[PDB]
Amino acid sequence: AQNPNCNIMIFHPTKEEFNDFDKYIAYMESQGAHRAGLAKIIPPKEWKARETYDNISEILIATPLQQVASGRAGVFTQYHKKKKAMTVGEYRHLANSKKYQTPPHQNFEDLERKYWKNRIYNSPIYGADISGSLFDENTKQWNLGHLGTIQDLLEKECGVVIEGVNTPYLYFGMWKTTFAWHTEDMDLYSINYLHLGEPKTWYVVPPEHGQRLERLARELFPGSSRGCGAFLRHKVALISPTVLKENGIPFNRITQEAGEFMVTFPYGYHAGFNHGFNCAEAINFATPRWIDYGKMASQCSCGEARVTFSMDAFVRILQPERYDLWKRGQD
Ligand SMILES: O=C(O)CNC(=O)C(=O)O
Ligand SMILES: [Mg+2]
Ligand code: NI
Ligand SMILES: [Zn+2]
Repeated sequence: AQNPNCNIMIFHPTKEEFNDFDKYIAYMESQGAHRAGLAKIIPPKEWKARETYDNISEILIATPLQQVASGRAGVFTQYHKKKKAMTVGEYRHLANSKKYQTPPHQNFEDLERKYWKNRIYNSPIYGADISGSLFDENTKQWNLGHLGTIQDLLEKECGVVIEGVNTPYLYFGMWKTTFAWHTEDMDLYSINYLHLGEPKTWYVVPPEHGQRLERLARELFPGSSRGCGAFLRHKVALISPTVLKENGIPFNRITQEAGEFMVTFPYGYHAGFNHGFNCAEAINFATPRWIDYGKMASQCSCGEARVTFSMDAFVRILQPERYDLWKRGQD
């Protein structure tokens, strides 16, 4: 069995190996990459996402989210308070202000310590979940706006034609902006490209141990657990690496820098934070190996998780018994 300790693997494809996306994902899995839940891919040195980022400041963040924390430093929830629209140029200036900028630090480890110690005492503003792409249309390799769609994968594997579309999303981050512990909708893959700016630190639980994290989360967030049998789908709970270690939960960590891709694998729980002003782009995708995970994925039916149009068909075809109750949640 490849990668039995479920370590995060880092890949360096050549320009020739960068042509066929599906084939390279299948290669990484042949080496055990999926067992970690997360892999890093460093693009060939010849590749570029686009020529420059000099002209992005007029993108609108229509609903910036202020991430307000509750709890203790290592075990907290966050809620998202909607703020007035601002441009990317306005947001970058805000990120760089004395109130919100990254503090002085020695290295990534010192910054990680400061994040866990101090996150809860601040409310950073995240420009998340913005439909759009920063890949140049002429970039032919690993262009997240040109991937094969999940609807087409389901059709190729299972023969059923379904409605829905699959497009990327932009994330504009600042110091302390946070992504809570989650897997993807329908336990899909995700791919994330850090276009510019400061790094993003990731934490991940191997898929084979995902239920250990769920059981800890039910203990740590007991009212949330009673409210919903899949409350990590709400994407609100944080648990520190210190707490995870104290409770014996297997995980790994890695820092993504500008110019690098990360891939999350089906049912790989992940969480993390931004080091400073940055812009990432991400999209979900599927492979043949996903289908069985999609069939088994938990669902939030309490009504909180409220998700895309395209998830309807996935539930309806892969999870027909759940369909009824899940749609009551969505309506
Ligand atoms: O970058 C973020 O805020 C969150 N991204 C993801 O969870 C992902 O790419 O799967
Ligand atoms: Mg612009
Ligand atoms: Ni994710
Ligand atoms: Zn729920």
